[PDB]
Amino acid sequence: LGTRAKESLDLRAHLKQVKKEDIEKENREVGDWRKNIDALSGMEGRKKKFEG
Amino acid sequence: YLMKILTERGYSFVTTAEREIVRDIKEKLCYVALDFENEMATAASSSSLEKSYELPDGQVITIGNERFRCPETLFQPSFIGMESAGIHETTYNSIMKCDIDIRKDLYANNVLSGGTTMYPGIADRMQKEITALAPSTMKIKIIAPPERKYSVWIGGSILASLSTFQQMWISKQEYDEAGPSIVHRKCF
Repeated sequence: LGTRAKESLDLRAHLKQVKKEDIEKENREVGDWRKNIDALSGMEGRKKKFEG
Repeated sequence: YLMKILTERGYSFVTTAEREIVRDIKEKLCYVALDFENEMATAASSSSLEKSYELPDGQVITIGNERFRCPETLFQPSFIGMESAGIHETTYNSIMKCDIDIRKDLYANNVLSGGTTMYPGIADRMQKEITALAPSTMKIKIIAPPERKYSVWIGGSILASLSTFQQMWISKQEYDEAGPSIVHRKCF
């Protein structure tokens, strides 16, 4: 019984390690943008839209 | 219609030359009422609306509630016997024929142009009407630039000044090859 429990736990732990290795590996892909605002109180362009 | 309702006070303009005088009266005096019934009730009790105007020969005239009844025809074309709905409801119908996903943008970017949209107080009446018709969540905004009258021509100048547009003209040799029916073709 102890041997069976040990082998089952070993297999489960090995699978969990294989998963968790890549789980911790590339977890920085969550870096994205937040798109805050600044009120753009300094835009003083001219009316020359020809490019559309 | 203004020339026809002025006859209710005694002023008769008939000649095709006097149509110009009635046009000047319309331009200088008429305005669009924010709420029609309240204005009709107010003009019938007080006299704060009666504005006078001097004809090309003297004999000043006084326009009463003809001021906001002339341009009201835009929102109730039943006045001149036309069946259709006003300019406040044909815009909403034109929007509702569009697809369901671009209605918010059209609601937010309603543009006015042309000469007749220069009546003082139309950009508020139209917004009130559309807000009454439209769903309560959408924001209704009416763009009314001060250079409304020449808006079409300014846009025409901008379009003619573009480099990308320079090859869309109907060149004369093309007309010589296909006749006047070239305009309906690719060169629209």
